[PDB]
Amino acid sequence: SGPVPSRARVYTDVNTHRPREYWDYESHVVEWGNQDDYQLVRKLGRGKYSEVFEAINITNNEKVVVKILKPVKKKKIKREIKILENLRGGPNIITLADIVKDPVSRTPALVFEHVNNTDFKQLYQTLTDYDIRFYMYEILKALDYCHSMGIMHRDVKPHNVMIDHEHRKLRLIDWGLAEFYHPGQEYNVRVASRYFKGPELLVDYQMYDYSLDMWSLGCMLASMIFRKEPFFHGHDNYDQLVRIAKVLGTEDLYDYIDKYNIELDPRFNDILGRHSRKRWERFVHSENQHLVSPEALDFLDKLLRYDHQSRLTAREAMEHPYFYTVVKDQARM
Ligand SMILES: Brc1cc2nn[nH]c2cc1Br
Ligand SMILES: Brc1cc2nn[nH]c2cc1Br
Ligand SMILES: [Cl-]
Repeated sequence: SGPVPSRARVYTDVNTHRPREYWDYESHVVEWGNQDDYQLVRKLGRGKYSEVFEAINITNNEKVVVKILKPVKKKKIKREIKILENLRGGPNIITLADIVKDPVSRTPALVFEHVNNTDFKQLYQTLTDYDIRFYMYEILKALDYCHSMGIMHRDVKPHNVMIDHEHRKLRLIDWGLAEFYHPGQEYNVRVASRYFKGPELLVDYQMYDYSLDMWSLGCMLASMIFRKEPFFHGHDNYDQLVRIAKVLGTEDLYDYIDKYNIELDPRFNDILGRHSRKRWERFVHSENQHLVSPEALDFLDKLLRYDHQSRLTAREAMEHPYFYTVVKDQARM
């Protein structure tokens, strides 16, 4: 008949057990601050869909980052605000410091803790084996945390991971696509950037969960250990699934379609073809062999699964052998 329902393996009912006000972001009332407490210093390079600035809080001379919320549904604005407030103080989550409106313009803006504008994309193709493990483990802290708090990020990519490499600090940013997980809810599949979209988004399976973020993490990991940016390099959303099909194989893809009774968009009929599941060794060469190990491949393999239920949870990922020396070293500090 229709698609078969799905529920998250972990943290399934955490928002149900909360008070209504925790997740019911439409009912949130914002005390809007005054943007004249802040003065914009300079525009930060964040691509074409960004109004992000370094600024100075003139009450205490403290550096901050300001994000002007581009015209968008008021629904989205309260959602990002409520998520950031709910996650405030969590491991490697960017800290929302203030919420303000321009007196004249009335345009809302978010004020964050200062970070340097050095994202993971700029660093992540030049890391040692150890540093890939270290920063992957730091990202997993943020993901396990937000998932445990009933929230999925939905836009996990190198550009949304801010790194202070000198201080070995990491912050997960841009919660503008993040959503509260509710069992049985059918979500918008037009989320994330093409190269990091999970198969669920690509085949239009709407009843997804936290596991979406773990596919994204998998693409990031593959990119780093194989030095291939992006790992799945599609021309468009349809070809994106074909790129994945050529690595993961068509057998697991079609079993996944059958398991959830997904109605596959007719454009896929000719382009998917028939492909074996490729061994990861295929991608290893002399310029990346130092980043690739049995532990890394075993870990990667357990992230990049068509079936969202089969993927490691963030906490399961953190327990993998790949991270043992990171866990050991962390206990010593
Ligand atoms: Br300060 C400040 C000045 C602005 N001009 N336009 N948007 C703005 C936001 C802030 Br915060
Ligand atoms: Br830099 C920076 C960029 C962001 N985009 N969305 N939230 C953000 C927070 C910081 Br801090
Ligand atoms: Cl949405």
